[PDB]
Amino acid sequence: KRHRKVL
Amino acid sequence: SKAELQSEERKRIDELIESGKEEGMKIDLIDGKGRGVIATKQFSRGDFVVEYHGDLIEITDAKKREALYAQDPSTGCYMYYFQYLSKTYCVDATRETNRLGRLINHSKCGNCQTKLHDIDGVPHLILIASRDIAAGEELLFDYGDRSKASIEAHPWLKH
Ligand SMILES: Nc1ncnc2c1ncn2[C@@H]1O[C@H](CSCC[C@H](N)C(=O)O)[C@@H](O)[C@H]1O
Repeated sequence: KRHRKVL
Repeated sequence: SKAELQSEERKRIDELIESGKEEGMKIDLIDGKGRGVIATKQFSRGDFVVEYHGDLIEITDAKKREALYAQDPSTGCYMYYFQYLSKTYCVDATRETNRLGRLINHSKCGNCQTKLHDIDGVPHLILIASRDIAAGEELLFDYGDRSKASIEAHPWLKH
């Protein structure tokens, strides 16, 4: 299960 | 004057973006995180640290790529999403390179903050020192993913 990066 | 200073500040940053110069940093191994980036020099509050450099893509390509990445556990999670002029973009740093922004680990209480920096309508994600940074520190910034699905899989997002 992946996470992301978000501004 | 605010004017001249804003100009000087833009020229420093743009110079650094363009050179891809990444001085003052080195890769180390960090217990429980894998690789991370250590400062080898002092940075002052507000200084350009490094660009989050990778492939700048729009939303359709980003979705295509995520679907592909998810089918491989060893890929890792390097996509950095943002909004710019009412559209979603992504800097996808999944590809191994020698660039350092992509190796910086997460903390909600880190020492870098990511900024959107426009160069003629082309957005760049830059990491700026949010405070003075001592040589020997791990560079860290808030990845920003607070979603239940992510913080359950990856509990270190909570910190
Ligand atoms: N605070 C933290 N605690 C644990 N793992 C972390 C972390 N911040 C980042 N990571 C790890 O780093 C990944 C993002 S890519 C950052 C570089 C990575 N550490 C590497 O060696 O390639 C995360 O998915 C997680 O595996």
